Amino acid sequence: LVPRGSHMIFVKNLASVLSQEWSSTEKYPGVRWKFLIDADFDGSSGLSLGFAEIAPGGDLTLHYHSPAEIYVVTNGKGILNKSGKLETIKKGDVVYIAGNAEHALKNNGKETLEFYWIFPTDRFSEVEYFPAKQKSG
Amino acid sequence: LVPRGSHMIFVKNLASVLSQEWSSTEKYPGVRWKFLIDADFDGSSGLSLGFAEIAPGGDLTLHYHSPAEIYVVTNGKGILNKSGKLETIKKGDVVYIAGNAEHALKNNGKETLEFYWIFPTDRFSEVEYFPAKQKSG
Ligand SMILES: [Fe+3]
Ligand SMILES: [Fe+3]
Repeated sequence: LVPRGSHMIFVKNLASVLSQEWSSTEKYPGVRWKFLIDADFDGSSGLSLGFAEIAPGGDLTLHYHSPAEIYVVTNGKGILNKSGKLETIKKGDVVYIAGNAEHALKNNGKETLEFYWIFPTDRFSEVEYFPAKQKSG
Repeated sequence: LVPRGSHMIFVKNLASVLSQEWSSTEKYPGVRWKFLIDADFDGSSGLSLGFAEIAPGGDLTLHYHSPAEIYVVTNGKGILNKSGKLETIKKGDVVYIAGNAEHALKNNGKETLEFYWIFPTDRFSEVEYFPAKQKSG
């Protein structure tokens, strides 16, 4: 009645999701993403994954969210802000972001910064995401 | 006293783990792996990730495990066995494996099949893994 087990094995790639529009927000010019493994699209559970592109100059500013997260960097170079301490990331790297850790990603290179993100959640839309500032002045 | 939050953000790559020996087993010639994000090495939690290589001809035979899993295919081509139904996978694909789904991976190509795996567990060593057969005859 409901797919489970091997009935719910599937393969995705960007071509698979050609007819899903890129997601983006006015506040983050130069950042766009698509959802590849997500319960709002697939019915999967336990892990969710998307693919993101940060154009040159793009900036995903300091924030945090309760679940742990992984980035898998597949192209380009970026600057990871580990709550003040900067580290370069590049193709071939993976990144672990502990739960509730303040972090940000900036592309100061000339190529697009491309990466997957993964959460231990059924869907992205369950993630509670907050700006790091938590004050007005 | 214990790192948490942004203190437990880190970046890994294969060079980072150069001094970790490749893992392999006599029963699976042509399969080897390393652990990149794992509580037995890093203290991370919530998600764990490794990198695996399946040489030409290598075969990760039919099995299952209770947590859901993702593969991120970074090079080569393989055959994913979805409990009897075969599907090709290749560079640029992601794979969702539902919890307890019987699955296997074979490299019938000429290049190494290279991929990350991810579980929603603190460590690989917590995963209960079983051969699919569950009978002797
Ligand atoms: Fe994040
Ligand atoms: Fe698996």
